[PDB]
Amino acid sequence: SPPVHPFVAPLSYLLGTWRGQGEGEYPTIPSFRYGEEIRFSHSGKPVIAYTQKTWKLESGAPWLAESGYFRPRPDGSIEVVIACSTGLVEVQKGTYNVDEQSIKLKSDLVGNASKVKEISREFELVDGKLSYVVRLSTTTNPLQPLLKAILDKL
Amino acid sequence: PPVHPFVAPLSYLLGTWRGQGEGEYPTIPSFRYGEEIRFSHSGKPVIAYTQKTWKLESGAPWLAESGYFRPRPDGSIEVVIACSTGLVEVQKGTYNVDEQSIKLKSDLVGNASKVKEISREFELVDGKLSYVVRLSTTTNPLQPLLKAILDKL
Repeated sequence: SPPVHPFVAPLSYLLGTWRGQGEGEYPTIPSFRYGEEIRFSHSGKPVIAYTQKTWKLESGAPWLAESGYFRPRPDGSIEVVIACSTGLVEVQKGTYNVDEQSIKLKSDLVGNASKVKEISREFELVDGKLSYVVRLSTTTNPLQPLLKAILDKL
Repeated sequence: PPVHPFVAPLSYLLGTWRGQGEGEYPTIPSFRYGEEIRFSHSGKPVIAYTQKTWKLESGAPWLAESGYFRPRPDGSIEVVIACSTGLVEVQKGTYNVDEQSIKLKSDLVGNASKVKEISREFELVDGKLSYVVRLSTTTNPLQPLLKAILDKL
């Protein structure tokens, strides 16, 4: 109930809880589905808190989780910092587009994962639903899609 | 779910802690803050950590951080933290069941060009959670920055 800070207001469409499912595929793995829930919340500051958890679609058993903070600026730039339950950290930097309701991020740092070279994350509201693509590049492989999901707002 | 065996030795952390701290550093004039930390789990060998601080006078939200504690049965532990200020940390160290303590030093501080290292040491004293955070910057040696004491709710 504190007001959305003017710096966060252009991203106010994110605030709430989203739940849906994703798909992971990478040249290394065989392809898999997962349930996902993301919550974007705030406390009146110029940051949005992000928390996410995934689960195996059929058993319901908890899978992974991550959490962090989205820091939009009014020039349209944004940095996002994320810690993952696997022990990875990321600093993502990029831009947001108000007209298109999208966010395009590429990793400036991937921490504590030597096999990982870059991670990119793009969000886009499509038909009222929050969608994303995560791309990963490794010491083995080029930057390519890894995870895609579309989630409904609760 | 039940506590994972890797998590069991640190199960004393699980729940919500509330108290206050004080920060001081040769460049910063001394300041106090309120703080609340929540340690939780979902049966995996990982504890989720979320923290917030506020101004004592006004109750105004101040800073927040969140991440994960990953204890292993050799007594090692890795902690990954992302901060509302735009920092990330990978902290590595040990926990000691006897001394009820966790001692961590950063392997990595990300996105903060003048912060060089951060160490975080927790101890349960008399049932309260106490910690010390030490910081080194480009121009100041590693030394204490934050000290806090929290009561379990």
